[PDB]
Amino acid sequence: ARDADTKIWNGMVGELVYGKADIAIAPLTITLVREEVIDFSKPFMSLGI
Amino acid sequence: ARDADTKIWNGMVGELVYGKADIAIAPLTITLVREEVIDFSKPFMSLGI
Amino acid sequence: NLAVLKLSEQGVLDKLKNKWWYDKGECGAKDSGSKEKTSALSLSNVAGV
Ligand SMILES: NS(=O)(=O)c1cc2c(cc1Cl)N[C@H]([C@H]1C[C@H]3C=C[C@@H]1C3)NS2(=O)=O
Ligand SMILES: NS(=O)(=O)c1cc2c(cc1Cl)N[C@H]([C@H]1C[C@H]3C=C[C@@H]1C3)NS2(=O)=O
Repeated sequence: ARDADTKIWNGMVGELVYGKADIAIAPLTITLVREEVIDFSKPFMSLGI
Repeated sequence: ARDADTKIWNGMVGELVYGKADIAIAPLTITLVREEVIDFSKPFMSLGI
Repeated sequence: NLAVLKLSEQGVLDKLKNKWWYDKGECGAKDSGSKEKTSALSLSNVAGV
């Protein structure tokens, strides 16, 4: 997730935001706050809380 | 769908390909061959046959 | 974007999901939920009588 007041995305987000990692095939959830910094394909498996 | 042997999209997808429409809020199923001519958003409702 | 739709079209996602969730039915109720035992009456059943 992002940091408060500095927007530092850690974790698997910042690996793609900050140019570290090239692609991420992983259980990652399409949100609203993630489309602004990275892009997602069409979803391949559905779920819920 | 496309016509046999001519690749002429009738129906609503042809209305987006041939410049006659602008957007299609509709019960429209994301297939493969519809991706190569017109863009889709993320899915909003899931179903099956 | 064009690749994940091929796997959705050809059921490869279904095959992988079956392999990694349903072929490894291990614990209890999934396997033994459709079997039958006859009876043997013990005293814990009939006590209030
Ligand atoms: N039954 S499931 O959760 O494993 C599952 C879920 C999905 C699959 C395929 C499977 Cl097998 N592909 C769909 C895609 C197909 C087309 C329609 C939406 C997307 C495009 N997304 S999905 O709805 O996320
Ligand atoms: N239960 S359903 O089919 O009506 C349905 C199906 C979908 C919904 C919302 C609903 Cl209510 N939104 C999802 C999107 C929302 C976010 C999370 C995945 C995608 C992004 N697409 S979806 O999986 O197509």
